[PDB]
Amino acid sequence: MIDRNSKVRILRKESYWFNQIGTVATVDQSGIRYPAVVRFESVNYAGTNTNNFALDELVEVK
Amino acid sequence: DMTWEGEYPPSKVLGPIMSKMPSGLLAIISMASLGVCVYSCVQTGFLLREPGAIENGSWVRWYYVVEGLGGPLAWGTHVASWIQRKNGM
Amino acid sequence: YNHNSGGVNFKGDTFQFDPLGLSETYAPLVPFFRESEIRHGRTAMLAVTGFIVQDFVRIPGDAYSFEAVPKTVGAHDALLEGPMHQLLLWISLWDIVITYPSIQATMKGEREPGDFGWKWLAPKDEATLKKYEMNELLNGRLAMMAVG
Amino acid sequence: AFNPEMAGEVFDPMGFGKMHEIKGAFPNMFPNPQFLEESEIKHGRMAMLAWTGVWATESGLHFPGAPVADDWTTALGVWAREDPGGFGIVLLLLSIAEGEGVSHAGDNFRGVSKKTPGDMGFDWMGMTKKLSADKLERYQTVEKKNGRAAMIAMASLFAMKAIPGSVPIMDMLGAN
Amino acid sequence: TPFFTGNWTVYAENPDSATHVFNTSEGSGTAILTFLGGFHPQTQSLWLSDMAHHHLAIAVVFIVAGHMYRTNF
Amino acid sequence: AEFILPGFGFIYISGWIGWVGRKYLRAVSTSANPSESEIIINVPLALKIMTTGYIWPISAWQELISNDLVAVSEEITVSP
Amino acid sequence: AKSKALPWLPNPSNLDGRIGANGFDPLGISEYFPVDYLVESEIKHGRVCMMAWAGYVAVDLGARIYPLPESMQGVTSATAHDPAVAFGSMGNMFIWIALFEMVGWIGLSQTLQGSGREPGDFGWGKQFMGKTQAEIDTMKLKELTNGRAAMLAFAGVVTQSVLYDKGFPYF
Ligand code: CLA
Ligand code: CLA
Ligand SMILES: CC(=O)O[C@H]1CC(C)(C)C(=C=C/C(C)=C/C=C/C(C)=C/C=C/C=C(C)/C=C/C=C(\C)C(=O)C[C@@]23O[C@]2(C)C[C@@H](O)CC3(C)C)[C@](C)(O)C1
Ligand SMILES: CC(=O)O[C@H]1CC(C)(C)C(=C=C/C(C)=C/C=C\C(C)=C/C=C\C=C(C)\C=C\C=C(/C)C(=O)C[C@@]23O[C@]2(C)C[C@@H](O)CC3(C)C)[C@](C)(O)C1
Repeated sequence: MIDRNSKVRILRKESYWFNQIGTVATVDQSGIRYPAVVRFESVNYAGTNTNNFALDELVEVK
Repeated sequence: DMTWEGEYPPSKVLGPIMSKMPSGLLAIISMASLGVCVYSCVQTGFLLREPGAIENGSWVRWYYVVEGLGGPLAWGTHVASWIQRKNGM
Repeated sequence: YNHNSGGVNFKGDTFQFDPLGLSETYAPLVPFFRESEIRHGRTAMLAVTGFIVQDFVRIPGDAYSFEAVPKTVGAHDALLEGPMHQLLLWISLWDIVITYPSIQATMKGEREPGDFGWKWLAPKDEATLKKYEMNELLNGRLAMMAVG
Repeated sequence: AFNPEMAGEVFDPMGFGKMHEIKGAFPNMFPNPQFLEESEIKHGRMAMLAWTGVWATESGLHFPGAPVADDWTTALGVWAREDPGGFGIVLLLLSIAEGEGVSHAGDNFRGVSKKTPGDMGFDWMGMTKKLSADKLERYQTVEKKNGRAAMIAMASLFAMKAIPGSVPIMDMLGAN
Repeated sequence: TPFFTGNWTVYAENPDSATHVFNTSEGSGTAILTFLGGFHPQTQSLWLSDMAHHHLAIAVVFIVAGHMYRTNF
Repeated sequence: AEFILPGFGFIYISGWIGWVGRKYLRAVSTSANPSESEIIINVPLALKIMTTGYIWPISAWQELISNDLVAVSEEITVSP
Repeated sequence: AKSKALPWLPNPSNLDGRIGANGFDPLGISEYFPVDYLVESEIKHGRVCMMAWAGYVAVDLGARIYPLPESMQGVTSATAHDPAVAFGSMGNMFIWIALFEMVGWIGLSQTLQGSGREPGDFGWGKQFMGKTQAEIDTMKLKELTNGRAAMLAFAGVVTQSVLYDKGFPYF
């Protein structure tokens, strides 16, 4: 399940980290469109290591 | 329409006539056709390999030419027999 | 043995005979086996006879003359052309146009093995008809063995 | 007893029998155990006949009115050109038998076959019904083991001719 | 006549001699369709008779192949 | 001698180098700083790993049949 | 349901309700091939043979027209095709036969595609076919029956004639 410190696999095809594993940092509960904030160990082509995804775009890996 | 799934195609793919033929009949026809083709080849081979007497391309015979076309038909018929067998007919 | 007749020794007592067990190993093909048994038997009967008659008499004609064909066996080679070829043609046509279609029917359960429409000269009583069928089968087996 | 030679453990050091389970790549490119089993049986059965044949011919046996050849490695050509008719008939039958083996059975390479590897429907003597289970299984093992032996023997023959001295015991027997 | 009679071999008889000088009748032949193979000795080029036969054969193949698709018949 | 025998030499040496390299990369991947160990090699470990490549043919096959060499569609792919 | 002609075999069904259906199709061609094609073929073959047989016998019993090309002199019904084809008679009739046959091909295509043209119908001389369907059907059977006989007849005439070089009797 998506929750703090959980590990998930990205399912957004446009993501640099598609089919890769990241750690959910925090999940906002205010109804924002993309609540989960996942952090990755690899920088993207822009140099970022984090992005916000929706719960459906994330599948828990364990 | 002709799209199929599984391990064997439907009989509709065999055309409007063979789709109604029994598997055994097709097999008999296949074997016979292959035989004719092989016979034609062997016989023609002798003509080509006989000393002289084949000048002006006398070795080409209308019957053997037609018979040789059995080979391709043999392939088709044998494949069709399998399809019919699997289809149950 | 339950499905088909036979299984009776020439004497008349029950004698189920299938040492190799072919029927069980190849059951779906038993109908073909029965048809071939009758075919071989009928052919054998005709062959047993005739041989004797070849010796006694001959068709009017030089080729058929005893002098021309002293040995009944030699007829095959001597009359290979002309006769023999004629017989070959008609027998072959029969198998392709009649026997083959008939077998296909029996393989689907529409024809009893051996039937070719000559029951018009057969007895109406089922029991007597059955007896005649048995007579045919037994005689055929004897004839086949007789021929060789 | 299973693999009495290997103390009762399956002998697949290379792991050929698990390559169909490689999930990374080459989908359906490795034979399923069923295909492998059938191949082993066919190879063994053919090897047994072949070995007997070489032995018989070398021992000096010759069928009445048969093609005459001296080299067991070149006799096939002689038969083909000496008795074309016979060769053809046998070839036809062999081909029918080979195709009938899978035509009705199904795909064993992908493990979707229905037949039990090794069954060609040739139990004409009906032993399968005339013998006890244990006897049948024993014979199956004997067939496989004897077949495997013949395969090794055929290899020895090939090696002997190709690599001089590769097999020493047979040389002692005075083969080549 | 040979074409319709079926005696097509006539059209391949008497091929040009190896001493034929191109553009002239010296050493010429009468054949129109042949499968000699190789090159004319003097012009060092493929025989014209062979090319004619080539195109004739290709013609039949294509004409037959053009009767494969359904077209309102 | 012209090609086959010398060819085996190249394959053996090349595989050795590739195998040992992959081994080291995977080994240091789980370290405190996986990127510092690529610019500043840990010589002691590298030497150990390098010596273990003489049997690369055997090791590779074993890894293949153990489903530890080839990955399974859990890798990044393009949008289409 | 067993066939009338071959009582020991099943009846060919697709041929039911057709003129001249005596239940005779041992090899079951009807079960596979389109019936309309088969029917058209039987009729055409019959009509052609009927005329062919007549012509063969007529010429054999003399009949040559006047004036007759010299090349056509001393020719039996057999051994006449080649002399004629050289003169031009065969080619001059082939042209017209071809024309009709091509238009007929179009008709056959439409028949098979479903147009309503009964196999073998070219709308010619239907006036003499009678009015009641019954009489129309009898006429059709008459044609078919004569046609089947003609096919066999022609075969005998040509084969026996060439094999034994004989005239009208046993041509
Ligand atoms: C009925 C059995 C049978 C079979 C299967 C064959 C098969 C063959 N004969 Mg043979 N033959 C036979 C009976 C038979 N013969 C008899 C009774 C005689 C009388 C003596 C001969 C006399 C004879 C002579 C004199 C010669 C042959 C030759 C050949 C080969 C020619 C192949 C060829 O040109 O085809 C090419 C045509 C094709 C369509 C190619 C595709 C078909 C396949 C790929 C070819 C192989 C056929 C296949 C093995 C049939 C078995 C399986 C079948 C169920 C599919 C072929 C292996 C010739 C040869 O090559 O000998 C060296 C040759 O010279 N035969
Ligand atoms: C398997 C059976 C069989 C076979 C193969 C032959 C074969 C032969 N017989 Mg023979 N024959 C047979 C049975 C058979 N016979 C019987 C049962 C009789 C009477 C009891 C005869 C009486 C007979 C005579 C008198 C003569 C021969 C002769 C011959 C030889 C010349 C051709 C011929 O048949 O003559 C013609 C044979 C007959 C007219 C016999 C009648 C045909 C049989 C009895 C009925 C067959 C059933 C029926 C016709 C099925 C037809 C359906 C068909 C479409 C398949 C030939 C070798 C002649 C010869 O030269 O011998 C050396 C000769 O002079 N046969
Ligand atoms: C505009 C218009 O409306 O015009 C009308 C005109 C008209 C005339 C009204 C019309 C028509 C109909 C036509 C044209 C009808 C003609 C039909 C025709 C011409 C029918 C022949 C059959 C031949 C047979 C059966 C042969 C038997 C031969 C047999 C059975 C033999 O055994 C011969 C034999 O040789 C063997 C084989 C062996 C020999 O040893 C022995 C003998 C010799 C005995 C049409 C269609 O309505 C059109
Ligand atoms: C995938 C593919 O391509 O398949 C195609 C292949 C192909 C061939 C295109 C097809 C076709 C069309 C057909 C029907 C092909 C079959 C056969 C073909 C090629 C053509 C037909 C008949 C030839 C005849 C009747 C011979 C006349 C020949 C005659 C009457 C003669 O022999 C005259 C002659 O005798 C004299 C009088 C005296 C002799 O001394 C000299 C000779 C012997 C020469 C198919 C089968 O539909 C599909």
